[PDB]
Amino acid sequence: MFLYNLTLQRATGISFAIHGNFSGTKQQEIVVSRGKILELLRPDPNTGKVHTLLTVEVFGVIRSLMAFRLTGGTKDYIVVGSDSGRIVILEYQPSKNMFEKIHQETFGKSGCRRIVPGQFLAVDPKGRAVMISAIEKQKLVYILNRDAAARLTISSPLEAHKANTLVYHVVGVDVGFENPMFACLEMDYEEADNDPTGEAAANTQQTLTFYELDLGLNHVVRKYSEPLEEHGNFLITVPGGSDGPSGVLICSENYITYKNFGDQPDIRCPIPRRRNDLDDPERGMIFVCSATHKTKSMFFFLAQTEQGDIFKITLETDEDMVTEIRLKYFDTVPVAAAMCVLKTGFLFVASEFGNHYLYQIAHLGDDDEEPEFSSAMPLEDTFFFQPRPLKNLVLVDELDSLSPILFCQIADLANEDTPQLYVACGRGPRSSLRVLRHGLEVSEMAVSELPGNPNAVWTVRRHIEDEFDAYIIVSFVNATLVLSIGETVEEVTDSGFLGTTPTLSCSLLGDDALVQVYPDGIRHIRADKRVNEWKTPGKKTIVKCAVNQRQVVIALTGGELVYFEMDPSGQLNEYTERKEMSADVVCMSLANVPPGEQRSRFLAVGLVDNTVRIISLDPSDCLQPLSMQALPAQPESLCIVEMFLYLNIGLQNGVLLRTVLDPVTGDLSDTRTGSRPVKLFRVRMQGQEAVLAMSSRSWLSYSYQSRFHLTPLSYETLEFASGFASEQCPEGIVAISTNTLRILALEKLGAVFNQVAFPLQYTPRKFVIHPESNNLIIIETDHNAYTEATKAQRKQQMAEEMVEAAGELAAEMAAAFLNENLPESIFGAPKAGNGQWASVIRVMNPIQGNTLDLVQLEQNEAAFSVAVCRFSNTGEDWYVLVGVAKDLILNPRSVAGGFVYTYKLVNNGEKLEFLHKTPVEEVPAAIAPFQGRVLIGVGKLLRVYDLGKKKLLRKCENKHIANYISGIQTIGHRVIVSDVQESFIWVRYKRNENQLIIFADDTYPRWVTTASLLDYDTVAGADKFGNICVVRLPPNTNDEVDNGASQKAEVIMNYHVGETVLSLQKTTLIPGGSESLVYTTLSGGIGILVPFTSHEDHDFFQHVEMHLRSEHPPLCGRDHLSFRSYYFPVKNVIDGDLCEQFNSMEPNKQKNVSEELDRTPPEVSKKLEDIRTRYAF
Amino acid sequence: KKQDLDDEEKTAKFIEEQVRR
Amino acid sequence: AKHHPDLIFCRKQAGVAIGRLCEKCDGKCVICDSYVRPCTLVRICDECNYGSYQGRCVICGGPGVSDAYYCKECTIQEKDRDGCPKIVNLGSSKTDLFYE
RNA sequence: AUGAUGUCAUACUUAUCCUGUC
Repeated sequence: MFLYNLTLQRATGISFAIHGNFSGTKQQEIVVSRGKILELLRPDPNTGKVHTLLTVEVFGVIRSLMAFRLTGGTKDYIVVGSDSGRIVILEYQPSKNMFEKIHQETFGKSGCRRIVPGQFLAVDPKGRAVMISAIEKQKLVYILNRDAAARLTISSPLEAHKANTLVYHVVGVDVGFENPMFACLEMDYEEADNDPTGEAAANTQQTLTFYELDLGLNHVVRKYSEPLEEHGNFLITVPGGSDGPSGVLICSENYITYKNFGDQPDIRCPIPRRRNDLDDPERGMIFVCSATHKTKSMFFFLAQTEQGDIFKITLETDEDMVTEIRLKYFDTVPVAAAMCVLKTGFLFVASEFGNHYLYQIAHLGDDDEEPEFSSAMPLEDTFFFQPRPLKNLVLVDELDSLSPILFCQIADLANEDTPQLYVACGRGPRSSLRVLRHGLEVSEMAVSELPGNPNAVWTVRRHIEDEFDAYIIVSFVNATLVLSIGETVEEVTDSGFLGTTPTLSCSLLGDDALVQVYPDGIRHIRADKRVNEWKTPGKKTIVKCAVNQRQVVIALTGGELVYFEMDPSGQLNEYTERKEMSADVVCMSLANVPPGEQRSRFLAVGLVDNTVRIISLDPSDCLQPLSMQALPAQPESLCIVEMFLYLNIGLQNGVLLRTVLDPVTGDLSDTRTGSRPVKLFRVRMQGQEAVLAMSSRSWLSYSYQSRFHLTPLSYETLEFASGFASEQCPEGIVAISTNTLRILALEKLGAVFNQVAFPLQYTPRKFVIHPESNNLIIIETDHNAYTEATKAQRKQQMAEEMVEAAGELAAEMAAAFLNENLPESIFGAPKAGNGQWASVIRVMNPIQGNTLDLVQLEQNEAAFSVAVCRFSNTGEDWYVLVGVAKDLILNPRSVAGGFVYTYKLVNNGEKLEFLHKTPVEEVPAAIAPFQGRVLIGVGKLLRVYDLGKKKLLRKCENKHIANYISGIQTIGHRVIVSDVQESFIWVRYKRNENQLIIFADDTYPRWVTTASLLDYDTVAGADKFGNICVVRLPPNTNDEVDNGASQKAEVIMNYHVGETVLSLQKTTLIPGGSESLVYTTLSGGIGILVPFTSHEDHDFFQHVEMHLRSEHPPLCGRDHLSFRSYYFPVKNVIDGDLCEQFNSMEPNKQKNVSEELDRTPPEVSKKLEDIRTRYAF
Repeated sequence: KKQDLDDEEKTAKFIEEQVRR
Repeated sequence: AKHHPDLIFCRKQAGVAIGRLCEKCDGKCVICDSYVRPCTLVRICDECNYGSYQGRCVICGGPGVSDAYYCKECTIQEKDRDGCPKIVNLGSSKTDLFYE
């Protein structure tokens, strides 16, 4: 079983985000750091949207991302700290749309070790040196200096290790071109490890040590060091030198203390909290992230707290020292992992969970009534900051991507044939039920019904220099309608077309002249009021036409071709010859003229005899055949386009065949576009020439980084389409529907999979699909939370305690506190507690966004498993059994008891009625039907329970589990239970004696998170360490039986995906293709594993991967085999993402790899695209 | 490779047909 | 190595000085002491290459001509990411051979 | 009947090494 892993949707969760002039121009870029891929974003200052400029997979876990620039430079570098033992300096090359590695020096071994540097990386603000240190006992500082040819060069690194010392966070000090210092939070654990009494473990606070790097001595030494009052989580580098005083702000729990080095006194300020907070008072408050905005006049800081309270941090200072720290709450934001303050009022909010946000710095945060707690302001009591809406920034854009690794069910719940990916993703109040469909979002800007039966649509501008269209032509069956698009589009008659007849084509020939194509003749309309007519010769009529930028080809009846040439004086000149064809013309195509050239060379003409022929339009070989190509069906439409150009041709059936643009016909490709005639329409998508198909599904083909990408439209089918450009619609497409006109536009680039999210209340765990009701039953449970009735009781207790102060008693803040309900999705969820939880069961229809029913659990109730099936003792009534736990949290708090509630699923799965709630001694984490009964796994006890009138009667029990049953997949004959730290084992259930016997086990333990049965003896399971494994039972294993087990199961496939997988499903993503092992990720990524059908193709893919591992190394300095062999060694796994870089790599290296593979680079591209077309959308 | 390639083309056929459905 | 089990390496901090190999010890690896599969170049320490200590061989210690490289078997075994393997000590080798 | 220390040959390995000098 040789498989081939492929990525369908990249990871959208960002772990780090930097801002600066990475492109070397005045525009600032946003370098985002995903899980296993690097991303370069460029926000539009006019449009307010963030576009992905580049996206490259680093094939490794990047743990640090920082930017730096030398003195007097104009471009910011990119320092990337990954899990490898090498430091990589990257320099994005715009003149190539790729990140060029400047330097790469190895420092240690691979892996996320404690003694391996790469976890922390600080850069100097002057760009003189960079410091990379590990979590403990390792620290290195390399010097960066420019060469004579302005090239960045690195020197030998300086070792600065310290034994038995742990580093929390490091940051470089802002020095005015002096000796650079690197401040970091240190903690000596030597005394705590040599004291069994535990006295040395207590009273051991963190010590802020500032290590200075002597440039004259070429060595670093710990110059300054001072202990702190409390433990710190992160630091904030204050700019010094000419702009502000030097120093750093140390963030801590409920306190902030900026303590500069030297004679500067320590000034501390407590963290302000929200007024009348519903959270627990015993829990502290720390900062989550911090942003710095530096200007020539002054500088400010923006740090978000644990509740997402973004406060505007300001520091009053004297001539040489700091006076006080004045903080003020700017607005309210979600929990963001990184914040980037850009120029011209732009704030990028990269959320740690859920969709991201990009608030633009609107207000300065000052000049308001908001109370700004100063550092000098004494308090013995913390400035209770009020939760005021962010009235200083405006979300310019949102990157709501993936970061869940929760649950996903890929099924065709809708009426369409293509299955949708119903994936519940989110965290707490930001959770949502997103149904992902592979398509494209169409934004209908205008829609108006059209009389009669329209057959075509056209849009021609007034001038060649005009940036927008001016005339819109609608061709009916017996006439033609022309409209003028000036933001008030109505019926127009003075255009000069005189549409009393249906029109075949309408475009602009000259710079300001128009050309209309009719079967009764040709009509030329210049800039002035002049009509140049050209009637058809004889009684024949024009069947088809082909217009261009400087060419006009027309086809009459009987295969009579007529060529018209555009004179440089502005007139049209007909050809001196008429070429005849062997059959009638059914399709004609004319490519656009180049800006350098004056005319097009190739002209495609489709015949009725199922054959395509190319005709040269040069004056040397005009009306001469160039290349012929047979077609399996009658052609319907043809269109040639650039990106290196290819000519597409659509047939009358649901299939189309394309060919390259050359003097001879080269490679060919085809796909089932169908039960509809495939028409070809040219469009402008993202500033590039794209093709728009007209069939039962409207697919838009567009190339993306030397790789084609064609997704269908998520709308109704259309008959004709044309590109549109106006002031209201800058980039749109006018599509003609059945007796209706619709002006749509494709704003979002949803080529991967478009999603529609239905929001939930808490973090979901698993979802169940009802067979008869066709609905979704998802349970949303989250720890450290309270229920709705518990929150209402806490609010009532707070309102009772607020009136207990007896303040003149006469002040009623309860009417403003209890009535005002703050949104948990926007202003954060006020939830706390150690053992408290909040579970909620809700049944919602997948077609709509509303929920049919909702069931709230108890206060200390937390559901972990859910199943919906029927009982053998009962009739056809589907029962929904959901197991919950009582008093649970983490490993320190041992689980108390458990319960299993039963639902009736009344009104054909529209309402749930609680029948019984059977308790349990252990927490149930497994519920699955098995031969009319329900298998209940509570802890390490696997019990088979039956349906009872009072409680679930357990008919069987099995205590052979190692630690705890985490998952259970039941085959028709056997049962496969998945342990927590042990690998899954196969167990046979005897129906005669009601005794479950384990007949197979595994030899290697793995922290399994999800699994799926591939066959009767082969099972594939995920790993918590970011790997994927597939175990197959041996054929000599005896299921009838009575270190741990005798029969062992061999692992036939193992591959480290690098992301936490929690959902696996083997199904067909597209009808007609092959089924693949589609897997989800916790970082918002979707992947698919496809098995190899041919041994020669598998060997070719293995040779291509072996060539690519030597020709294109990863940018993170790690090895591909070492990344694939992180947890388990690779066995029959081919990474298609590394093979996809052959089109993005160098052309000479691609030609060398193709010569080593004895093929062509387009042949290798076609062989790579064939597996994707066979296995994916 | 070539013989397989002949087969490969057929393989493509199935997927294309699937798309049509 | 092979040629000498009592020899000790320098294992100092890695600098920017590229290592070199003598004409008598050309092609031989430093750690693996092999002749095939060169994958990574040899980097010398800063104190090991200064003045008259520059341009000398790492293993042989004589006049270096060509640049030395590490074996691919030592590169895949992470034996090349250690310190500078400059031969500092010289014991039980080329001592009694000078007398004869 | 192993094992022990012991004076004394004999094979084997290290791709061991022969122009080194003030």
